Amino acid sequence: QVQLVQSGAEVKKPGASVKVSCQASGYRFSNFVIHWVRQAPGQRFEWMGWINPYNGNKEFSAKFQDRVTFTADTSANTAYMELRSLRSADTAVYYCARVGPYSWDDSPQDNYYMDVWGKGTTVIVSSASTKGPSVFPLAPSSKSTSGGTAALGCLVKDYFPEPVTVSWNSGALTSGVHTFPAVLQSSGLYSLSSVVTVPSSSLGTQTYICNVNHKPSNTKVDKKAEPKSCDKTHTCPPCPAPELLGGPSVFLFPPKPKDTLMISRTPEVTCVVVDVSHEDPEVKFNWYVDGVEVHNAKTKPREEQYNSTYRVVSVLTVLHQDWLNGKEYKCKVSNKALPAPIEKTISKAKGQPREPQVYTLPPSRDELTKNQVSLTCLVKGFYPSDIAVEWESNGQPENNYKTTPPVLDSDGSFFLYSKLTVDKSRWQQGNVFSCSVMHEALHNHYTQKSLSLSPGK
Amino acid sequence: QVQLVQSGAEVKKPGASVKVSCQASGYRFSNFVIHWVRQAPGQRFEWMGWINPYNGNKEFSAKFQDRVTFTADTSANTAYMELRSLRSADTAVYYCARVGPYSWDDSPQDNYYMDVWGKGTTVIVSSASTKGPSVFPLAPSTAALGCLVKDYFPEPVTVSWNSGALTSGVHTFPAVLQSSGLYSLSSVVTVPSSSLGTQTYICNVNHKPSNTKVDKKAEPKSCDKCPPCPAPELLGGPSVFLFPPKPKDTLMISRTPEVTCVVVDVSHEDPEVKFNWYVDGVEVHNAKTKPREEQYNSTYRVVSVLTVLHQDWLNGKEYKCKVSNKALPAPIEKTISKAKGQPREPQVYTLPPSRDELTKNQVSLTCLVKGFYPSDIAVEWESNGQPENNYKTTPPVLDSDGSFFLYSKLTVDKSRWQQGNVFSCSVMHEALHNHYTQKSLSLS
Amino acid sequence: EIVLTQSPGTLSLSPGERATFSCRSSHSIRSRRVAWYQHKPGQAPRLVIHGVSNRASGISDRFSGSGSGTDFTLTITRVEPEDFALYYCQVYGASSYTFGQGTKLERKRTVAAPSVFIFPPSDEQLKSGTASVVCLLNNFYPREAKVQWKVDNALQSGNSQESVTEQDSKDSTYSLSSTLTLSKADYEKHKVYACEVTHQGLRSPVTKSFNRGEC
Amino acid sequence: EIVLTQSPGTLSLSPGERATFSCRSSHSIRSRRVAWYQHKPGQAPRLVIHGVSNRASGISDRFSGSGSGTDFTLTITRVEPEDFALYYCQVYGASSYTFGQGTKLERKRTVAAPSVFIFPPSDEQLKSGTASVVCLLNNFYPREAKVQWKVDNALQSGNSQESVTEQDSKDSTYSLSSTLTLSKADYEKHKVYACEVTHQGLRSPVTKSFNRGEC
Repeated sequence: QVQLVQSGAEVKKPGASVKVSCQASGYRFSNFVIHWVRQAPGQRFEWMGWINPYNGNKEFSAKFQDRVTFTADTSANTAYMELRSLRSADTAVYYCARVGPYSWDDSPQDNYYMDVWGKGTTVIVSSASTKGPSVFPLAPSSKSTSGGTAALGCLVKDYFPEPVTVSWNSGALTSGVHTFPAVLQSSGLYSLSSVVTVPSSSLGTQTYICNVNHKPSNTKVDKKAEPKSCDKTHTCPPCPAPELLGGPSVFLFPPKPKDTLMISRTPEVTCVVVDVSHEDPEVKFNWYVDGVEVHNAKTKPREEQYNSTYRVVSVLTVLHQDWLNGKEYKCKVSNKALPAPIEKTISKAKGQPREPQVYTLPPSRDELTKNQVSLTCLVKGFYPSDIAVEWESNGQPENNYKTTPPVLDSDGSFFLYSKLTVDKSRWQQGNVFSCSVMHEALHNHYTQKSLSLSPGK
Repeated sequence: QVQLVQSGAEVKKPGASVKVSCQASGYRFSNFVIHWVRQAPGQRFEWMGWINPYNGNKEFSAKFQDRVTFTADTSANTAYMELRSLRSADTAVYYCARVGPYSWDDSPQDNYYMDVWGKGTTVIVSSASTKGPSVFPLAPSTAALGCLVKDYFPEPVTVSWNSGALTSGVHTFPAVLQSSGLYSLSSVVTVPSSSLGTQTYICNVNHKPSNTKVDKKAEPKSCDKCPPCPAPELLGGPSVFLFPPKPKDTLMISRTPEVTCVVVDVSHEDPEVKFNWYVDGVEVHNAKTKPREEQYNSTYRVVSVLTVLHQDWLNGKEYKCKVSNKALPAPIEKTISKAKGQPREPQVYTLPPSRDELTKNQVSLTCLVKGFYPSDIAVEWESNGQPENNYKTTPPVLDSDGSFFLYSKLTVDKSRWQQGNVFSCSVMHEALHNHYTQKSLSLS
Repeated sequence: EIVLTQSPGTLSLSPGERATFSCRSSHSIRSRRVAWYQHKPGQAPRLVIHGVSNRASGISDRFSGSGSGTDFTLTITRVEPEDFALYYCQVYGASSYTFGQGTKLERKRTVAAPSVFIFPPSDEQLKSGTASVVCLLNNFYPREAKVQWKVDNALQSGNSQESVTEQDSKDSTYSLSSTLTLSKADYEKHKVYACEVTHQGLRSPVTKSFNRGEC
Repeated sequence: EIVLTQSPGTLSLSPGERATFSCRSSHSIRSRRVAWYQHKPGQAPRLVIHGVSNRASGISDRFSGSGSGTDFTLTITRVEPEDFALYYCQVYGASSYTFGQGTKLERKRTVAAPSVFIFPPSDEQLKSGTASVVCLLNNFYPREAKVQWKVDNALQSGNSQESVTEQDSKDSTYSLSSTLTLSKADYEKHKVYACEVTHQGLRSPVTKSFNRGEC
């Protein structure tokens, strides 16, 4: 278990002096000699000398005799190496090794070869005071994929003394990584570069941040190597929203006719708001029924508009009795960007009711040559215009139909037409179609008229 | 022509003195007294006194009876005003005014009002001295960019843009007197933000009194050197509405189709409106405007009517109406044309009265018209070669396949129906063969 | 002695409208020696009426003068585009020459909101030892406005000067320019600068601003 | 003095192959005091052979050194995976301690062309005054590769520095990263910035480039 342990790395300046230790064990310390060999960057190993623990006898290399001091301490089992007047060139790893076993058949010094070494101790000798690493991105540009991938990395330039550790994505990214060995600059600062190849596609999708470390200056840095944006302050200025209105504006809407007449549905009065600047998006509504306020309202979330405006809406599901009686509703809205509180009122269209006459009309003979025919429903004589027209057959609702809007007639009442389109076959198969009309001036607010091919078939 | 011309502007220092001249013309100089009136900035006109060229007589204002001297040279048709011991308060425009004619039935001095005035000579009194202006531009951040002419003396200062090239939008503001005894004026000019980087803007400030002349570039700041679809403004003033021709007019040779441009909310303040029409870009001058109409809500309605050629319209030519009003920042433009899209020929179907309706005194004859495009169409009812009266047609309505349909309802006494009379539903649409088709309807 | 008071201070009318100018006197003018003058900025004053009611040569029959004792009136039956200008009454003759303060007949148009802008002091000026921040209000109407500077959220005062142009011949609108004067010393002491504008065509007082610095 | 010249510079073979290291000295070594050492990055050199031909304790009989006079050898019967390292020779004793320059036993693998990527100076870095132009050569083999820079087709030199990685543990390839360094002044006085790469796997010099500020 013959082992040799040396001191730790050290960093001196041009003129200082270093003293490295060398402690052994596993063998008789004063029964062997200790050599001292260094190896500077790019240089061959250099033997400096040797000292003998048993009698302190030491031989020096012509190149270090005048500057080295081999001093042993048998009590501690440690050999010391001391170099002084250290200049730059003296930078290197200084090892200490023990001679080999003095065999029987060998002559004096035949065993003086480096038998067991130590891990050496690095010694940097320069006039560069500690500094912090620089983190610059080696980002990929939009080059040609052709038949390959992309590469990006980090540059750790101008620091002292080394080392430095680099990782990508807090130890998540390892494969493909290549941290290059430091390079001492004419400035006396080490340079470094860590790179990684990754699929070209992932560029815009994956996040790559290299973690840089440099303990000597207790510095840490994490930079996101992001692909250089191909945009040079691409022209198109900040703060793109308008402002030439007496604040936002309000518009109110009444419930749908059928809803007010038929029970299956509940009345809904909508209050919409637009032109709600982004500087003041907060909106508040208030509801007054004939003056008497109520909070049973519900406000749907806000949405964004094309030209930088919002669409806030408050739907106050009102009641049949209220609406039909002529109850007056009011939606008051106030916004900070608005000078005055905008409030609007809504209520059922009043007027002397007139009972609608419903008439179904079969297809014209000429249209019978087509594959689809028109079943017509005429509704006339009604007032007010609020009405609902629906079509059904065999207990089910037809789909394909369109009703004209109410049209003012010669006498002040309204009339309209609803057109149901159905395949000629259904008409000829004798199916019975019926037009349902829902209006306030109808008994039970409901009436029906049927239509079907003359008896025949 | 009575001419009262006075001498150039003066610039004196406190305690100094000034003497203004006034040369009369077009009348017998010595037949009218000459008044001297001044007006200091922000002050009322001050009468200083008058002199009678005839006899050399003079009258003074108690306020100026000590330091003013009225002299006149009969031979030189000129009067002079000499004010000494000038203070700061003596800075004002000094006027020279002549009395009116005197007639036998005037009482002495009834004509001593100021009949004819001079343009006035401006006299500035201060301690400061001639200084050059400091041109410090007002770079952009429509956007407006301008210059700043600071600390100068004495007035005036001439600022120009691009050597008189840029006029519209330029606002050279009146100067202000800084407590330092120097003036500071600022001229601006709102310019289309679209030329912030394509145009070169420089003001040409000149200060003849000091012989200064500095030109300075007014270019944007270095913060950046892509138009989606910006939205128009609305200063709340006139509003234009361009209407298409009556469909019937576009299909009959005996009718004359016209596109109508209506301008509403035309202020009583500025009712004059200018109309500019364009057919596919080319301007036309056949339009005709109608007399303005007073609206119940205190505004005006102005209508311009441009007749069009049947074929021009049916072939899809665009009609542009350009409205201009003093209250309008920029004139409003509106364009219209017949709808685009495959023409589709209409189907015409007549439907007799529902059996149930036959119990009433009046029945409904129905004309279903469907499958057509554009929606422009004209529907009529006739009988025995004569046009019926009592019918209403619903507006066109969009059907499931993209074309339109409509119904027309003719009302007649159950009598006429029962008697077997024949009625016809006439339809005029561009997509019909020969643009016209009919469908009869009768009992039995 | 005599003091003449004109009212109203300003008349805002439209071509075709009726203009009535009032001139009140502290004394009764039995001499009936009252005159009315028209004055267009930059031009020589014109005599419109003399002897309280006699029109001056070349004056439109549209102008008429009346009054007696202590009250005198100038009236224009139907205003014409070139009738807009200052109008002054006056008593003259026999050491009694005094003028009224003036009534401004300005052209009335529909309210027009001003386009408020705010400029930063040119760098070249800062290094000099002074700093000027100008807030421009463009093409508005009526004449009166209210520009209140806000120095880094503060009701500034007494160091800014206004200046208004004459109603535009075309659009009939005014444009104001308030200049904020402060040394670079005080200039480089606060972060942001504001300029509030209270016009009539603005229910919500607008305040355009810029953050002191670079861009 | 004694000079030891090792051969070959680099010895690349696949596991299982026979390895022979040469070490020639300027002088004969009759003392037979020749030793061989193995060295691995970061670890402590290890004695393999001593006295010309004597395995050190713990050395597989795979190793064996012979030679005499002026030429000495070291051979591995069959190369194992853990053998790939640096091998030095030296003469020791009697104040004659000198080492060889070392022979590198690397991993033999198929020829591989380098993937060359180039990166322009970072926007930030340009703030200081220095420009760092990097040029990568990814996972190539063998090691010998030439890198030339051309700023405006101007063959640069003496302003760049290289660096290389230890033979890849997995695919036995190397990667080099040259660095062009100029002043922000030079970088902004040229346009074309290329990095020419010549390799045993590239039929022709590969040139990856870019131009002064151009995405």
